[PDB]
Amino acid sequence: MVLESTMVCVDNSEYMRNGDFLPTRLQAQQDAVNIVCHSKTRSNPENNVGLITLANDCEVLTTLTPDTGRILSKLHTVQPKGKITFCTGIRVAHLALKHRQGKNHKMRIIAFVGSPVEDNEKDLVKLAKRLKKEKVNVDIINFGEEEVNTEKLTAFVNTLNGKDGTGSHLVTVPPGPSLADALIS
Amino acid sequence: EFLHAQEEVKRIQSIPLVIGQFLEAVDQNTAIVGSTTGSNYYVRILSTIDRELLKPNASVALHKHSNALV
Amino acid sequence: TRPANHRQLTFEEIAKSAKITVNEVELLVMKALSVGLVKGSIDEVDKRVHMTWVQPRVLDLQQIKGMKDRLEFWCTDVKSMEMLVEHQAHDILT
Amino acid sequence: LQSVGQIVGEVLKQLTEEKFIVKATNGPRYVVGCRRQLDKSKLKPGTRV
Amino acid sequence: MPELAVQKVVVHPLVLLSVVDHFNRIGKVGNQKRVVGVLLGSWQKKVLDVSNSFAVPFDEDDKDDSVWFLDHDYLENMYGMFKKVNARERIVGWYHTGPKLHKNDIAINELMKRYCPNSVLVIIDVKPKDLGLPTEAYISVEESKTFEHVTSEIGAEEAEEVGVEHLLRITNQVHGLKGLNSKLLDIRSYLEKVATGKLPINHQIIYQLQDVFNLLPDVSLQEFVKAFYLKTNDQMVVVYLASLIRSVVALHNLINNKIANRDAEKKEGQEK
Amino acid sequence: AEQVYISSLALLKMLKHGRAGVPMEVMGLMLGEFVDDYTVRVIDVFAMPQSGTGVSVEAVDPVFQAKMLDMLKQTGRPEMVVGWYHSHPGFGCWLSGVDINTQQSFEALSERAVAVVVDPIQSVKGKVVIDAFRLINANMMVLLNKPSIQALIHGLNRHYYSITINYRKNELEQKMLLNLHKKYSEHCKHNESVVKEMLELAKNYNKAVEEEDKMTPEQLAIKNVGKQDPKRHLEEHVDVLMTSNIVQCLAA
Amino acid sequence: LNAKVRLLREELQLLQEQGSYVGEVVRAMDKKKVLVKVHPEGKFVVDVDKN
Repeated sequence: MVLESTMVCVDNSEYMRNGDFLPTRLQAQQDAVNIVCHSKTRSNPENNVGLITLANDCEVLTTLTPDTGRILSKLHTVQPKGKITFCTGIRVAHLALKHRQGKNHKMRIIAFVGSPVEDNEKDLVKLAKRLKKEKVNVDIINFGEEEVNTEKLTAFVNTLNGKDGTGSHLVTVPPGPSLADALIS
Repeated sequence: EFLHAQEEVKRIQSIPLVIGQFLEAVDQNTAIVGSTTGSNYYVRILSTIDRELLKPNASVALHKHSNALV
Repeated sequence: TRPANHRQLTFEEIAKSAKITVNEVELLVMKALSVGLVKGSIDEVDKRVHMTWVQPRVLDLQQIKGMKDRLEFWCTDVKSMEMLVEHQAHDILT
Repeated sequence: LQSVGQIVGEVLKQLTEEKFIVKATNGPRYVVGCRRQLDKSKLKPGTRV
Repeated sequence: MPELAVQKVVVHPLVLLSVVDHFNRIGKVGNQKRVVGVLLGSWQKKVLDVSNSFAVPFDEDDKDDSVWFLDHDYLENMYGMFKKVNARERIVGWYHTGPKLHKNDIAINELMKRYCPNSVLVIIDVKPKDLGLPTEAYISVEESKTFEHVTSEIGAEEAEEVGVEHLLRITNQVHGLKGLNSKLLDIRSYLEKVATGKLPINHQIIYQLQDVFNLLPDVSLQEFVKAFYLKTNDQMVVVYLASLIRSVVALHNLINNKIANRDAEKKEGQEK
Repeated sequence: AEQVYISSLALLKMLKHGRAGVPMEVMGLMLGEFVDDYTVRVIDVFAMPQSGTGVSVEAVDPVFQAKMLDMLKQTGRPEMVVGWYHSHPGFGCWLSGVDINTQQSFEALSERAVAVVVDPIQSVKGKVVIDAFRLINANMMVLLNKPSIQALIHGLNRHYYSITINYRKNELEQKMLLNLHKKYSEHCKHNESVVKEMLELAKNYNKAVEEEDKMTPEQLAIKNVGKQDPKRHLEEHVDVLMTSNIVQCLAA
Repeated sequence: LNAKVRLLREELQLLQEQGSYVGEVVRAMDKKKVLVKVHPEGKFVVDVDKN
């Protein structure tokens, strides 16, 4: 919609190859990224996306570019492995947003969390307030941690909230089969 | 300062260079050379090189425009 | 406990310690030397073995303490040589 | 038509890696240079240039 | 003779200056970041000749050594333009400022490795660590992180050397003492560390010292030397004898000059 | 007039690239800054695509320059183009009718741009051969008879006017240079050097004695007659030999 | 010592020159002209110098 550079966090981990999603969690993610990139790009050609991984070991797959093809290629080669690396993922994306390869835009992170994240809440809230100063927004689309694990993440959105521009959004869907029609909200 | 001046002179002429063959030394810093173009000149030569260890059969590099034995 | 001042030592002291005879040590050093546990030469003019060190000696701690003072003496000696050079002219090879 | 003309020469000998003997036909014998884009493998003793 | 090695690095003077310029111009300095770049050049049989370089941006975290940001794509595209300009420009390695190493040094390395197994890492500090050559080169592959005391010398192209000039025993001895002092500092340091239960427990470090002492120096001291010395004076005695003769020979040629000058002057009327 | 200031680093950058270019024309863009029209600073330069046909007015590539500027901007060193360089290697420092045309295109874009020319083949003298050019553009080209001159400068434009070439030094780059020689490795290199000579001395001695024996009968024979260029050479030769022996002596 | 240095800087300046042809004088004439046959070239009448 708006003029914004989004760093896309893909969650590649061992819950993401499991068939509690039809057919494969990576495939369900894959459709969702695709819908979001085309909607945003269609609004303006100025928009940019970078990709980073929230799991295994944090890596920036791509910096700012406005092209769907890279985005798609990465997901096809993967057999997802890893464990959750959430705190650092926020931190490497955050640093990347500061300086660009694209255009002077607003900072958004769109993230899929298909795995059971457990954080040290106290440090996390400190990092939440540091983001708020730079006025950085994060959107988590979460499944695979409602009915198998806690919703610490509600607190994460809440803490950052103090205004709408940091009030962010938690989009919660059950761990059972869901196909992105509601995962694109 | 003396040294500095000595650096400049070796530079002044550099490649490409034309060939001539030494006819004779007329006197101090003057020579008759015959160029291999086949035009003979009476020429200047710079003091930095021996003037009687030069053979009368020695081919020599002279500048083209100034015609002095480099 | 200082630098080496020699490494010639005769059979007699070793043979006593080892509790094998004078004849045996000659054959033995020769066995040792094949392996290169011993680095050394055998002098048959006073029946002494000149050794050459190569021993590890793992964990020194006390020797290290001494080592710090000896090195220190060394820094000063070169320094004196330097002063004299400074005083007179400029080393130009040309 | 802008492009430069090509003079024919033979190498007498190689003096330095920068100096060559050529006996050209714009003028007489000359000592000449050579491009630093050109191979060493092409330096071969007595060739047409 | 000059020191040579199996692999060797030659780094051009142009390259070095470029880093000096990069540090002041990027203007990011005053945050005390690593100034890092990629080095380019010419390599052959076993010689790295660092023909070129280009700076790379980087932003690292100033409270995390795990969080740092670098872009691959920047390297491909720029490399591509360089190939287009000059094709004699291969990827040799990279540079970091130093003067200390990081854990993260390992992290920049993994990437350069891929492009060529040999990636030189040059530690370059303008700010003078050393009063000889202030640039030192290491070549590193992980086991852990290795180093190599590979020579660094300044070779040049014809143009580069003239430009340098446009801009413009005793040396041995100052350096020699310097080296002694650096080791000296390390022993004091070691003693302190051992006293206060700090990681050093390296076997190698004690091992090197012991052998070294056995030998002794011979530009000072006599203790181990004295037996060798007996031969030594006799050889020196002969060199000197030769020297004597030649001084007379020189003196003689000077006489010939004087007599000629005298004659010439005397007959003229005398004028110098 | 005008003064263009070329960076310390800059000259070396220019020379390398042109030398590779030999003997074909190379051009690039110059970056730096303008203050008034009195001073021109050249911080940096970049090359554009190569040509064996020669530079042309349409030989500019828009993508290349645009793209590079972004990448330089990212590194934290943006600037505008102050003008352009073109090479003449021994084709005379004086600009061709073709280059003026080229030069006019840029100046249509600018309000004033500098042409820097290097002759790289005449740069192997061992000191600089660089020229800086502009067009005849009055203002202070007007600064035999007195009404004749002002009108002549006015009437006719686009004649060759070389201008002053300069630089400004920078202390950090100056110091770096001094280090690159030394009468890390150097520490070892010095010590080594002292050692190596002593071993060889046995051989050196023999050669050193040989020269002296040949030289002596000659000076006697020459004594009789006038002088010639070998007598002197022979005398000079011996002087140097001796100096070399001292250094061998010095090492212990 | 200074005189010699001045001799050196001078020398660089002069050196850009253009040479002289060798000829042989066939015979002198009283017009204060000489007929010369130049060796690869032709013969000319030329006007003597001052000295």
